[PDB]
Amino acid sequence: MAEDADMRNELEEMQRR
Amino acid sequence: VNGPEILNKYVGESEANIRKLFADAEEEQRRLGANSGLHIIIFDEIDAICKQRGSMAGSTGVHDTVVNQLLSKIDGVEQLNNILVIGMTNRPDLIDEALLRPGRLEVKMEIGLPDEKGRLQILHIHTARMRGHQLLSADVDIKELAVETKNFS
Amino acid sequence: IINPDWNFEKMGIGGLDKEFSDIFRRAFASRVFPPEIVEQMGCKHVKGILLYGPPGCGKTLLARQIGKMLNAREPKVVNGPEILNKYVGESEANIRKLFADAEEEQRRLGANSGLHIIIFDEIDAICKQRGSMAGSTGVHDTVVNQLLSKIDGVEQLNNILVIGMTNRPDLIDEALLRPGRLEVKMEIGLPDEKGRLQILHIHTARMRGHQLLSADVDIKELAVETKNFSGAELEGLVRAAQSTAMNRHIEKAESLQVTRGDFLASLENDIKPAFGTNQEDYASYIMNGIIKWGDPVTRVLDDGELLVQQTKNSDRTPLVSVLLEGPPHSGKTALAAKIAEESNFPFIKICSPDKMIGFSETAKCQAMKKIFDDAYKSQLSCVVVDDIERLLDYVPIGPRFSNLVLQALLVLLKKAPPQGRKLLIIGTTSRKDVLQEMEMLNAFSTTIHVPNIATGEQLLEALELLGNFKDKERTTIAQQVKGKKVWIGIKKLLMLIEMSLQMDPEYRVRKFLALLREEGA
Amino acid sequence: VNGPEILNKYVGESEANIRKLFADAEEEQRRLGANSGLHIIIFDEIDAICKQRGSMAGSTGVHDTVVNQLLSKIDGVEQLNNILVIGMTNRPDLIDEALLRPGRLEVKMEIGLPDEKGRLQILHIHTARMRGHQLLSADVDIKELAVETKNFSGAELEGLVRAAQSTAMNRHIIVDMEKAESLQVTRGDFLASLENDIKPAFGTNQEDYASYIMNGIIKWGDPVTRVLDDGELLVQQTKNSDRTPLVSVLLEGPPHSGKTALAAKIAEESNFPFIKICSPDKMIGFSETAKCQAMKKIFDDAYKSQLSCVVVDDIERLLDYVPIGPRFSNLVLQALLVLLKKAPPQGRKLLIIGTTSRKDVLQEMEMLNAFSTTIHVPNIATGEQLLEALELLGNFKDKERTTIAQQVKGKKVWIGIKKLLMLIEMSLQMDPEYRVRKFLALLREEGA
Ligand SMILES: Nc1ncnc2c1ncn2[C@@H]1O[C@H](COP(=O)(O)OP(=O)(O)OP(=O)(O)O)[C@@H](O)[C@H]1O
Ligand SMILES: Nc1ncnc2c1ncn2[C@@H]1O[C@H](COP(=O)(O)OP(=O)(O)OP(=O)(O)O)[C@@H](O)[C@H]1O
Ligand SMILES: Nc1ncnc2c1ncn2[C@@H]1O[C@H](COP(=O)(O)OP(=O)(O)OP(=O)(O)O)[C@@H](O)[C@H]1O
Repeated sequence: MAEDADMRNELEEMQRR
Repeated sequence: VNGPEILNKYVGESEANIRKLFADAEEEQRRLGANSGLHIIIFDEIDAICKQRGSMAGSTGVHDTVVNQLLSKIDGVEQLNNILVIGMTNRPDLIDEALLRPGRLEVKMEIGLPDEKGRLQILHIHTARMRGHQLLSADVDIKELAVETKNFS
Repeated sequence: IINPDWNFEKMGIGGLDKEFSDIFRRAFASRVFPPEIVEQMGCKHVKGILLYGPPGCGKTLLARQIGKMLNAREPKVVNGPEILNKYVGESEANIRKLFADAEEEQRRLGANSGLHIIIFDEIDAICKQRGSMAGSTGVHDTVVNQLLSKIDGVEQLNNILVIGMTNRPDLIDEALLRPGRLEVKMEIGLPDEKGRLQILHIHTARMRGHQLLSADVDIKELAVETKNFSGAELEGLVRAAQSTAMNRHIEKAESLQVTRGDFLASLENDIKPAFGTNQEDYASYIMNGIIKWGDPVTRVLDDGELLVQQTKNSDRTPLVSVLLEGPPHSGKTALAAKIAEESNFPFIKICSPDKMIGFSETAKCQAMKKIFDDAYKSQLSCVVVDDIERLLDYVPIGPRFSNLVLQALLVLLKKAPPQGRKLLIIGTTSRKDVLQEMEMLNAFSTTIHVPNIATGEQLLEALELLGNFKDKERTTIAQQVKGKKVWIGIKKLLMLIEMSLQMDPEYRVRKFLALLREEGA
Repeated sequence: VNGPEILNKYVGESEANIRKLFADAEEEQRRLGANSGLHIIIFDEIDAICKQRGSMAGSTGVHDTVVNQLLSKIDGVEQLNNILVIGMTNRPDLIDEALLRPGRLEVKMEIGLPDEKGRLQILHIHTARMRGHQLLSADVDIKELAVETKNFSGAELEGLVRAAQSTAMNRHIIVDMEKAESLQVTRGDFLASLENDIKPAFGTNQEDYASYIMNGIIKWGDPVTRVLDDGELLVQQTKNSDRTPLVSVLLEGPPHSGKTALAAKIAEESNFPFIKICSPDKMIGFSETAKCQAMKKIFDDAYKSQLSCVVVDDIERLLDYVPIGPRFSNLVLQALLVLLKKAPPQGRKLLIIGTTSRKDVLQEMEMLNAFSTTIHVPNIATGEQLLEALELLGNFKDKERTTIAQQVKGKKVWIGIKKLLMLIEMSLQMDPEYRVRKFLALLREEGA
């Protein structure tokens, strides 16, 4: 391996109106 | 902390779980500086979390940002007089002298395969619980066990 | 009138009386001035202190002290990364959460404003060179591409100084280091003795004002007897002094009495190792010391003393290079160590094959390079290479060696440190002929032939020295040696002594001499 | 906008902050078509926000593809006129060229380092106020500075200025009080020179020749002049002629002759815009591939200029060379030997030197055939030549000069300087009578 993957992700907003 | 619990796929959570440890003590130090109680921290395996960050062991160590955060945290711009962190290794040489230097960890000790006296005391310990209830008093030479056992750990 | 500093007498510092003055004039003189002359001048304030050095040399202390005790503000401090976060954009946003209390403040107070400060720490983690960062694109690229955009940014905020600190400043981007984003690149380094005693004067002042300390401690001796201590080590020296005193002073049953520090350095300098020299590195390589068997040893170590005195005194030879040839089992390393031990240069790390095993030549040469770069920090030093032919892999047969480590070695022998510094590079080998063949021998400035024991006379007087064999039996070995020649080196001798010794006394010397027949032959 | 300032976590907010930028400028287009107040955008550090779409390594996010929204907005289906947009970047080459094609962004303009005389404008423009309010002496010469700053650019140029005003203050600035004195009459005068020396690094370092030059150059006879003349007659080749934009020299001699030092001498005497010494000192442990890349980068940045010179020291070490058996690294050789005969683009002139202690290794590697010419460095051959050298040095007084001089001329000497220094030194350290005797006795074995 010798593997470094550091990642991010995004949000799906809920409908509260 | 037992080995890594910290390391996470996502960025930044692996430093959040590190500072999670000490934030419990930071607040107490700020509220009571002088007379606060210890928060001891215990790293079971230091070597896996922090290995040398000197662009060695591949690319920048393995995720050396962790050790950056740690040695920034304990000796950082805040005094944080109220903790000692225990660390334990069977592979000491990896660890950065930057971390081992006086004040981040001052004292590096070696524990070694004991001499006859220690190998006696340890046996007497593990046997005293059982003798006190008089289970074995039978012809068991402890000195003979010890001197028979040359190097055992 | 607004002046941000009402008191600093002296703060938590010694040894840096140059560096604090330089940093002060550069980045607090614009601050502390009549405003009228500076707007006549039309100059923009320098911002962007950087501090680069080795560990344990008191950099974050300095930043702490200036920021929080010198001038009136609370500084926002990031500890390593605090920034980085699982979500895109919010990591970057925390940067502007730092700057966004001073940006509007400057916008709506104009030129005059309360100073804001930011102390970064271990900044090399968050920022590194682009294009080489964690793969092709990089994860850490947009935090730095924001940071540069803000510090010299188009808003031209004038009200901050950024204090960074590193142990790896080459990583840091020139784009960030050019003037105005970080103006001052300041080395802080292992202190000279007078600063070193200043450290102790400070950390012992609060112990001295009270009379706990004992009169028998003159810290100038302690300056002499800790050469290279960073000061982070030195506090630890003092700290364990207090601790030993306390343990001397006491289930627990602590006995309540009043206590006095004494003999700290003498007791526990042997305990703690350091970044610089050790006392103890030597006893490994010289276990038996150096016994004088003749004029050769005089010649050799006198040449070594002479040469280190050359380096110490002279100029226009910033480095020197010597090697010690001997036949095998003629101690080269003992002499090479005792030379340094008598030279009393402050920094000695032997570079030896024994502490590097299985290492591929790449990491090998990186290690020796690390040693020499550590040595180039100090004002002068003595570095020992030993067993060169094993340091660089060597075998005669189908002759093989590592080319890379050879070339790195001898360019370093031909290399000069920054001016004013001075060193010698001692080497050893049992053969210099192959070194002539590979044309590194010329690089060595001089050589010393170590002779090997040539005479039963030198042998038997060495045995008077060692005292293993008494005169009665030695009368026989005299009659055996006289008239005959001997080629044996002492490291082999010192095997033969015990190899004979372990027999019974009657056959003792007969085995010894019958054994020595083999090597002299 | 700062570069990433657009970016936000919610999937559509990244683009939805761009449309905020361009909504005004399209709305006034609609309302007033022909003209508008020219809403302009300034991107900053644009390389991060826009880079080529087909690299996701390290991101693991689609948001590398905001760019598609961007350039699909800029020309789009709806042409937008009366907008100006400017990008700013350190790194030009990572941009998707879909927006470098004309009409999204027309101009690729490259601002290089300042020219020598424009640097004067750069200097005087800052010092205007300083002189107008009579905080500048008439002694300082901006031209004396501007020639004395080789690669200073911009902030690096302004750094000595900003520091100089500080050093000038600090005297009048000054314990507990840390008083600021009242005296307002001052100016920094020839402390900008001092700060030019010490305080900033140039950011492109040629300042230090010291590690290469410890003693300057002792002018020890006719040969050194012959060499320096041949060299400065050769340097004119580049500057005069446009059909030999590349010229290549060897310095051939025995070891310990300071060849690589006088190379630096002739470079600084040529006083070119861009000069460099490619050392094996700076590169250690580097495998042959990186050892090629570094050299590659050197020549590549040298081509940027209208001319340059470069020296290569101890090529036999650079391309690792040992007999015992022929052994070396080949890739560096190939690179170097291509680069000698690589002609720069359109008469951007280059000069190259290389140095070796061995020509006999090279003439089979066909390197000096590639070199244009070679010049020999003879080393001191006799007692008179030697005695002139050491009386230029000093560190033998007249009695010692004679004491040597009796018995040298009957003998023939083969010596070089870099050894001679160490000889005089180690012999010198001994006590006074012993000094010359030891120097002599060392020379007995060394020069024979
Ligand atoms: N004048 C001084 N010089 C050096 N060290 C000092 C001095 N005065 C006190 N110290 C001690 O040095 C210790 C370490 O220095 P500092 O707090 O700056 O971190 P540091 O070790 O320099 O960080 P790093 O290891 O990253 O360089 C301090 O905790 C302090 O106890
Ligand atoms: N005055 C002395 N001179 C030289 N050696 C001495 C002297 N006194 C004692 N010795 C012994 O010489 C030994 C030297 O061993 P050394 O480190 O030279 O191995 P070595 O000879 O380099 O190995 P090799 O023969 O493979 O080169 C030491 O163990 C030391 O005890
Ligand atoms: N006329 C001269 N020509 C050449 N060198 C000179 C002259 N006068 C003095 N020197 C000295 O030569 C020294 C540099 O020697 P240097 O080590 O460069 O020789 P070298 O041939 O590079 O050695 P090596 O072959 O081991 O690389 C400088 O200190 C310089 O002062």
